[PDB]
Amino acid sequence: ARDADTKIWNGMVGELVYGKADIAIAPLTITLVREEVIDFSKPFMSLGI
Amino acid sequence: ARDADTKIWNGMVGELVYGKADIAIAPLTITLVREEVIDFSKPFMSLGI
Amino acid sequence: NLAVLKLSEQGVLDKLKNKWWYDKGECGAKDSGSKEKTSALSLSNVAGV
Ligand SMILES: NS(=O)(=O)c1cc2c(cc1Cl)N[C@H]([C@H]1C[C@H]3C=C[C@@H]1C3)NS2(=O)=O
Ligand SMILES: NS(=O)(=O)c1cc2c(cc1Cl)N[C@H]([C@H]1C[C@H]3C=C[C@@H]1C3)NS2(=O)=O
Repeated sequence: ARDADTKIWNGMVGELVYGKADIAIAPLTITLVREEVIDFSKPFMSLGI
Repeated sequence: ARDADTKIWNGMVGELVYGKADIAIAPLTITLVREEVIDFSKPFMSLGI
Repeated sequence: NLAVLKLSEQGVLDKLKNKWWYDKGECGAKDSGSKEKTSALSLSNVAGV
């Protein structure tokens, strides 16, 4: 997730935001706050809380 | 769908390909061959046959 | 974007999901939920009588 007041995305987000990692095939959830910094394909498996 | 042997999209997808429409809020199923001519958003409702 | 739709079209996602969730039915109720035992009456059943 992002940091408060500095927007530092850690974790698997910042690996793609900050140019570290090239692609991420992983259980990652399409949100609203993630489309602004990275892009997602069409979803391949559905779920819920 | 496309016509046999001519690749002429009738129906609503042809209305987006041939410049006659602008957007299609509709019960429209994301297939493969519809991706190569017109863009889709993320899915909003899931179903099956 | 064009690749994940091929796997959705050809059921490869279904095959992988079956392999990694349903072929490894291990614990209890999934396997033994459709079997039958006859009876043997013990005293814990009939006590209030
Ligand atoms: N039954 S499931 O959760 O494993 C599952 C879920 C999905 C699959 C395929 C499977 Cl097998 N592909 C769909 C895609 C197909 C087309 C329609 C939406 C997307 C495009 N997304 S999905 O709805 O996320
Ligand atoms: N239960 S359903 O089919 O009506 C349905 C199906 C979908 C919904 C919302 C609903 Cl209510 N939104 C999802 C999107 C929302 C976010 C999370 C995945 C995608 C992004 N697409 S979806 O999986 O197509």
